Amino acid sequence: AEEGALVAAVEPGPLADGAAVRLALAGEGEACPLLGSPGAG
Amino acid sequence: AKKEHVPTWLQNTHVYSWPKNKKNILLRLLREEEFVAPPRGPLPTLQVVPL
Repeated sequence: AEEGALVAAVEPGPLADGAAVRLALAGEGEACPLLGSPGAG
Repeated sequence: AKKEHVPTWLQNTHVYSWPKNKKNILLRLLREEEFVAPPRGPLPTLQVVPL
């Protein structure tokens, strides 16, 4: 009775892919601070 | 003078040495700070990039 059953191969059907999300900072700079006062005699 | 000659309760503030810190003493008397910080800006613009 060889027709009893069959072997079956399983696959994951609905696969999906996506891209990674990376953060970045736009622009850069630095304003100078102020300091100092004169000594006296 | 030296460090120890300062009364303890006065050691919890700035101690100026004469004549070494005379400009700093002048600034303190003026009620002005030697360092002036830049004005506070806005938080940086955050850009998103894929990979």
